[PDB]
Amino acid sequence: TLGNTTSSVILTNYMDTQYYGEIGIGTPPQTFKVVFDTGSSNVWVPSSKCSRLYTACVYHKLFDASDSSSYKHNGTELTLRYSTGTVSGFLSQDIITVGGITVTQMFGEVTEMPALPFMLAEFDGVVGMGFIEQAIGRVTPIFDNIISQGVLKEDVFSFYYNRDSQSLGGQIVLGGSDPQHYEGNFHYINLIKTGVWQIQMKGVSVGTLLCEDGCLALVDTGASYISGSTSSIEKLMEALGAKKRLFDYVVKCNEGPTLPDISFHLGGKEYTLTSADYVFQESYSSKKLCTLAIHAMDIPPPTGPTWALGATFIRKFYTEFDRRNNRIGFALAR
Ligand SMILES: *[C@@H]1O[C@H](CO)[C@@H](O)[C@H](O)[C@H]1NC(C)=O
Repeated sequence: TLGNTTSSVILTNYMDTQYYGEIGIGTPPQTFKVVFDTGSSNVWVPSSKCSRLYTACVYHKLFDASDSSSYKHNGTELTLRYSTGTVSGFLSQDIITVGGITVTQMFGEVTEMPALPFMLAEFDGVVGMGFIEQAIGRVTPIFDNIISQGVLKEDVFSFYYNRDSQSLGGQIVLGGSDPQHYEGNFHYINLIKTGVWQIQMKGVSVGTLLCEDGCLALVDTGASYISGSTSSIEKLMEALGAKKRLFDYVVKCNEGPTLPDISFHLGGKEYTLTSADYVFQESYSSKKLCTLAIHAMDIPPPTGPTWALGATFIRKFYTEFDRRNNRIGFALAR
């Protein structure tokens, strides 16, 4: 079942690492800054029931069930595990607005929210855009719920991530794509399987050094960076002349623009990033260090080992997520 509505969510670009939009939960709406994340499937926001001893709950918007006349209790415990951290809490049901679409949605009220990393979040919560199969507690994801309404023109959603300074930080179209933010044709790659926004990758090139037998690529709107496995990144970085630090790889800022192209071989086409697309050029000095927007992340089975194509990739390539045809479309962003 399909309608005729298309709907956009305006996103704020925080330091090229966090892309978030506004959603409203409850009656009247309590507003939250949320990351729309294709790598997970649960909605959560911090709870008023979160102990103030969690400092992250002091520094973020808290959902207060006691102020919502449309709240429906459930209370089942849930733990959501991400790459960079974990949240715990319980399930609740309420009205959620996103792009002027209202859905009754089960979501997590988070009562346990670690200061690292959640103090470093501009956003309050997460809206998972993954499939029900990856949803913790088998809770229906928000998009599946929007699909049930039969209002969207297509069973698709699209991401645009900008660079950044008083302009559009990003955009999610629910029900289509926006031609004003892409050019040329979409080139589609089918998913490995329905359930995960993951596709076959045929190779990674520096300047084909890596993934020469084929590997996996998670198209992850909630990942800031392009990530590969530890040994894959170690080899990638050796070729770039980049040195390892605790959380990132750095190159000396001067040698930044001279860094080779990195190409990802997806569904026939070759998706190339220049150094400008993956280096945080904050200086041109030899005596300063510059961070690369490519990280090591060992994603566990059964999803892993896999590469993750995050904001670094999506900035260059406007991404359409097709649920009806179980594929991902890429076009040149503008
Ligand atoms: C929570 O939701 C599940 C599944 O919809 C349901 O079976 C259960 O009874 C609910 N629990 C409470 C306490 O509302």
